[PDB]
Amino acid sequence: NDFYCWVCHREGQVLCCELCPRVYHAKCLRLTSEPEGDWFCPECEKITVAECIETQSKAMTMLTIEQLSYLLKFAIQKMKQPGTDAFQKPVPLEQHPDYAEYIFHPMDLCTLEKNAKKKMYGCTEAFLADAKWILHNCIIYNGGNHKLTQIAKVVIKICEHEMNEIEVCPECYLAACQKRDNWFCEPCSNPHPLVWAKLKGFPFWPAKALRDKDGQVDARFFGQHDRAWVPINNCYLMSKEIPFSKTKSIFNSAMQEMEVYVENIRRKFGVFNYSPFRTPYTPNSQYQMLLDPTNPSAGTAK
Amino acid sequence: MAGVSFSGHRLELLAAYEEVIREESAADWALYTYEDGSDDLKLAASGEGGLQELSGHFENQKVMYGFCSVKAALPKYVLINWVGEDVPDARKCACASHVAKVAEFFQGVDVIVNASSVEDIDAGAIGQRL
Ligand SMILES: [Zn+2]
Ligand SMILES: [Zn+2]
Ligand SMILES: [Zn+2]
Repeated sequence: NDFYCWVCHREGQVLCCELCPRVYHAKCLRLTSEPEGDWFCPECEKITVAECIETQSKAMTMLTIEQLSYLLKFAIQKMKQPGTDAFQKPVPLEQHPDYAEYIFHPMDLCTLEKNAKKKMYGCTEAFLADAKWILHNCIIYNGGNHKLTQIAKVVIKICEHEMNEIEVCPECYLAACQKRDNWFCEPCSNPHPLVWAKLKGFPFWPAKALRDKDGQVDARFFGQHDRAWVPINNCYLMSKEIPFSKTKSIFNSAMQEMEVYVENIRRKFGVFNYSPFRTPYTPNSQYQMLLDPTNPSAGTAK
Repeated sequence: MAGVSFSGHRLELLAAYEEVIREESAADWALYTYEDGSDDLKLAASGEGGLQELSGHFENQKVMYGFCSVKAALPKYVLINWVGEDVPDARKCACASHVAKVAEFFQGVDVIVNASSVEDIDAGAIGQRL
């Protein structure tokens, strides 16, 4: 087991996880009572939940461990930004002979890579938790205000970001990693409804509704291809007439790209139903995939 | 971290870029940078005079992105990935992961050129690259 706390990276009396090497201060878990018997730490428990078939994420249901490993390889590549040389290969004892005296569990991006390849991450949380060893160990051996520690903070933040992308949509993620011909125009297996998204001070814009949380929808914009939250309450299902009216040229480009997407959805699933003017987007909307918009009881495309 | 953001100021960013793409508009460069203490991109400046003029607006304390149109036939598009010599290494590292997303935002980038002094911005060398 590790001697330094997983949260504050300092020593002192700690609780020792029974599955993994990590250790925690009670104060740092904000414990309110003492654990009774064998103790599993928050990282182990999070992973246990995320990898249980009855409670896995929507991204994990649709991925096998091998597919997810491929996505993880892409994420490792995004973590090796220029400037990250100190973390790409295990620290040599020739450069730091005392290293093993402080770091109970070494970790580097190359090891992350090989482990991902050996298909030993069952979920994105497993992966980010393993990645954080790099930062933890950096803080222990170089100190929290070190320059290298600043870099390790960047790579753990890129890691968080990519894990989140994979979890929002694996298929989106893979298509954006490969960047094939018109990659943005490929429908996903559960196709995101197309909407007019609206940001302050910007016209209505064609977008993929990727998800809803607390009155917002996470729109991935045609043309520009970034993602941003927009209020549910001024969001409308894609239509032939625009909700209002600017910056014409790039808009026409985005429209063309959306129309290619519509054609692809029609070939993949057989339908795409445009909405009447200013039809408010609802969460988990299905109108666009209805076999007969007149008659919802017929169901949607499989 | 969400990373580079194009939400706040979106209209200004795309208005400058659209000016650069338009053949009729005189402007052939736009210059973007981050807002202080934030990952949201903002328009810093824009104008005519191509690479020669644009190299005059780069700041040594900032990460900036230069989108310049370069022409006798159809124009090609250069994105200058500027990192000032006085930008901290950690922020160079974080911003490095934004470049691709910026190129994706300003559709049609033909070449990306990394730069930290004006001397990295040679109109000839860039031209031969295209
Ligand atoms: Zn602690
Ligand atoms: Zn554990
Ligand atoms: Zn998707």
